[PDB]
Amino acid sequence: PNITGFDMREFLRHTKTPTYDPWERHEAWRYTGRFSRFNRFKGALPGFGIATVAFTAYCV
Amino acid sequence: MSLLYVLLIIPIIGIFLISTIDSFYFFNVSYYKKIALITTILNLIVSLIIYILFDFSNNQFQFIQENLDLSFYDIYLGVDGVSIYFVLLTTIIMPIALVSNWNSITNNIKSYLIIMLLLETLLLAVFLVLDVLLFYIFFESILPPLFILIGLFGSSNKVRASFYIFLYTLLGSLFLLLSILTMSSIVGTTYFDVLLKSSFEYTTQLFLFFGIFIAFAVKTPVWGLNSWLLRAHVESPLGGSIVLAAIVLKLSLYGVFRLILPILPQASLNLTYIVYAIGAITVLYASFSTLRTVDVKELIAYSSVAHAAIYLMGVFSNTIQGLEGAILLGLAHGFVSSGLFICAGGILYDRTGTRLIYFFRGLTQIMPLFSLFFFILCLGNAGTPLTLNFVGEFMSLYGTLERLPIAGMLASTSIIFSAAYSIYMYNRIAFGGSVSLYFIDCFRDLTKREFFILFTLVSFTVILGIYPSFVLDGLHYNISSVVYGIEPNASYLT
Amino acid sequence: GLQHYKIAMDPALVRLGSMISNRYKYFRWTKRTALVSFMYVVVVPSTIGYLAYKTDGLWDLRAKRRGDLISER
Amino acid sequence: SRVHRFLATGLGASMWFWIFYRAKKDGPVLLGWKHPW
Amino acid sequence: PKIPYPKHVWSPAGGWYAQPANWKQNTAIFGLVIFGITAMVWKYSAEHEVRHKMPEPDRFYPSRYWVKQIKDYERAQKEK
Amino acid sequence: RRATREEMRDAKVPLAYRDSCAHLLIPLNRCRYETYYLPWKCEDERHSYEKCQYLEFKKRVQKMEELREAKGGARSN
Amino acid sequence: PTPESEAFLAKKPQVPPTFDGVDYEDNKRLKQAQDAIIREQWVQVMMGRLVREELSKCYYREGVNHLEKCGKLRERYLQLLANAKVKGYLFEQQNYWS
Amino acid sequence: QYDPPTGWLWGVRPGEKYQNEGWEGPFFYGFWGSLIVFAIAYAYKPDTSIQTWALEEARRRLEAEGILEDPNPT
Repeated sequence: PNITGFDMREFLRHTKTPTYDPWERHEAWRYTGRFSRFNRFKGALPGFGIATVAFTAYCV
Repeated sequence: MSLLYVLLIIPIIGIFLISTIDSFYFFNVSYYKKIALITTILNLIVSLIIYILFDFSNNQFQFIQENLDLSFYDIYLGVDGVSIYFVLLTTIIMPIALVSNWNSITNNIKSYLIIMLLLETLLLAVFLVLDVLLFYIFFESILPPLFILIGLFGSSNKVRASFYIFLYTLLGSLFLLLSILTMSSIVGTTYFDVLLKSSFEYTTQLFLFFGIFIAFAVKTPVWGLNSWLLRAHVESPLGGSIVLAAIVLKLSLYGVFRLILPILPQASLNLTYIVYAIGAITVLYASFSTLRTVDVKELIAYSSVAHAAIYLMGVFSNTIQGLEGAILLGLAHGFVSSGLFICAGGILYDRTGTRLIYFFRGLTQIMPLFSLFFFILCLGNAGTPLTLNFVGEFMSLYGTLERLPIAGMLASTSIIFSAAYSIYMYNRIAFGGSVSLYFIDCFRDLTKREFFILFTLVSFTVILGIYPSFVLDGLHYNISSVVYGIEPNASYLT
Repeated sequence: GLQHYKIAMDPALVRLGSMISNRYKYFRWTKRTALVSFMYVVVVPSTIGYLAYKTDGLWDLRAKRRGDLISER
Repeated sequence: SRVHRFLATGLGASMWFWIFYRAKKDGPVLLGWKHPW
Repeated sequence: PKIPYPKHVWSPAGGWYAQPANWKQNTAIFGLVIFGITAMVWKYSAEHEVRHKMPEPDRFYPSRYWVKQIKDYERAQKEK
Repeated sequence: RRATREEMRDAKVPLAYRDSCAHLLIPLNRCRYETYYLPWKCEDERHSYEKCQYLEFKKRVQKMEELREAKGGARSN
Repeated sequence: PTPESEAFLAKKPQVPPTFDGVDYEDNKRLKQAQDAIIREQWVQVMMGRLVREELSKCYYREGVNHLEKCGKLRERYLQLLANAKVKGYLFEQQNYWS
Repeated sequence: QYDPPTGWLWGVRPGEKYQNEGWEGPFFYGFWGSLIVFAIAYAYKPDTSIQTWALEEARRRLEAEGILEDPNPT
């Protein structure tokens, strides 16, 4: 079956971030300080931080 | 002297003047066109004066002239509500038809101008005579001038086109003639006043219906009998193609108001399902084919077959709304159809020499004014509101529906299908790319002459579509005389 | 008559148009064709006409209140 | 142009501050605790 | 950039990047024309706007200052 | 007291609300007129009308406690 | 009532709207009978248009309570809608009843 | 930036001007001129429609009923 050695399960098994690739030095810019997991969600709810302080002040 | 005879004799003076100036003074061919143009405008002036003296609520024919010189055949002219708007439309269209062909006719200009002036007198006599034998005499008198006009000034297939129109019209008419003759034998005359108070036997009405309907079905034209129109509307010069689609087609619609509704009441009522079958079949078949037509002229010509079916069904509605909308539709159609033939046969054809839609694309990039008018003209052909086409379409469809629902339903698919081919043709010519790459030579936009005859035509279809009361007002009282029926509590009052 | 603009006349497109123009001369009465001609000239008009005959005068909406019927036949 | 940042935060701050304010008063009613009367 | 286009094509909507040198002077002229007939439309409306209810005197209702079918009512009610 | 139709057709209340409690609907619809329907102005008497909505609703849900058992817990809808 | 103007004197039918006792050989009489039939039908229909106009005025005047305050015109229009219709003179001119 | 409006109306280049063909005088002063003159004259043409005649009678017929309170009580 599949004279060409392509197996979907091993295609799926190779679906991750590779340990070594010939291309990190050009692709690494995407996973950086500007686009870190933290800095990207730093402002996912823009005004939420300020409103919480203001709401607490109104309650008191 | 009657103003109605003034209508008939003015174009004959133009024929006399055009043929005689050469003797009076190498006259420039520009003078004959100025004589021919001035003649048609003087005729429009008399028609506008007749319409301003016209009475919208009189049952007696108006502008008649005493004769007291009874011969075997005499010409009696009269005008009532139904016939006046057909008279005005011939007078409005004829100057535009001449200006449309101002530069395109290059040889035989006397011949071209003399035939058009003769056709104006003959076409106007049809709506003006007061006799059914007189009606036929002028309905069939246009055949020789139309035969010669197509062969002298037509395109490559002109000989076949000129043979098709004469033979179909001659054949269908000979069936109408046999019916008109049978009536004259029974009543002793065909003068309208005498013949209108005749009540034929029903079996006679049936055989009178056929023959008359055979004739009008060939001249409507209905699908399956329409091969002559596609050959003759396309091969005809633009001016004659305008007259054939704006005035000639409307003689059979007006002929129902004189030859079928007032004297064949029972037959029309009983045979309505045949007419509505042919009409609904015509709407469907005439619409699918004009989707596939690749000649731009043949496509505009054959959409007329689709609109002619709609007001043919509205003229058999036995409904005051359907009958009036049928006249409005036939009146509006003669405006939009005239403009579309100018756009295709006059503007595209004169610039490219070809009628194939394959070679045209994206003309909006080069011709902004052409796309402006050609879009309003396609909206009118599609029956969009603020256009008299919509009002005629809408009213004759209500009458068709109220008479036979299922036939009116099938006829009411032209809202979809007429828009289907009017915008498909528009988006292939004006839109659908940058500019056709078969144009190795950039075009010029609309000239002043091209702009004015189009602007006039879209003006009539729009003002009359915003205020259709201009036509509907003088049409109400006289069409009341062509309905057949009574109410259970509004009849035989004492 | 008067000369027109220069058009890149496609030989294939002008022979398609000539074929379409001349197509009527080559039609024949074959097995499929008579079925097509019979279907659209006879059967479809006959069906449409027959249903018009069987529904003529059947319905009227004019001023039907609650308590009347659309049907009159 | 720092003016764009201020409007972004202001709209987000105005939005969220509204939900808490609209939850302080109307919140108990739609939770089945307190009928309006 | 800017799309090249023919300079020989006349459009009523202007063309490709059409801004006249007198745009302001003509915009002023057209704006007066628009205002002029809009006032005419306003005059015609105020005379033929028909109502079946009369607004309360204490209520905000700017229609009261031009429309005739209630302008006369206010002065008619001012008679007792 | 219940509002008779004579002063209740004149009040121009909607048809679907032409019932017993609509005596409190007439004053509620006047605040809406007078206060431009603002949802913070006559919350007081709006609550009163909404309260009488609840009581009549409760009398219309208890009436099947004998009707549902009459049908043996069947589908009354 | 509103007096008839000179417009409603020239076109006022001078003969009852009947085809009874009319000699079709008298062209003027037949036409006058035809005219009178048409004018009567048109008046009944225009009676519908006028009544339709107060029912329109009542509807926007009453609003909620139009279903109980504008019913007088609803029958008046419905009666005219079911009876008035321009049907012509041609059926009566060719058939006689009773 | 914006470009000045350009183009040749009627195809007349800026160097030249439009040349009359012979249809302009008859079309504008004759056909269009007559249609305008006809329009103003139509504004004075007396009303002859069957409605305005029938509205007058129908007004009286409804006046002799509960509808359309007539100006005079006779």
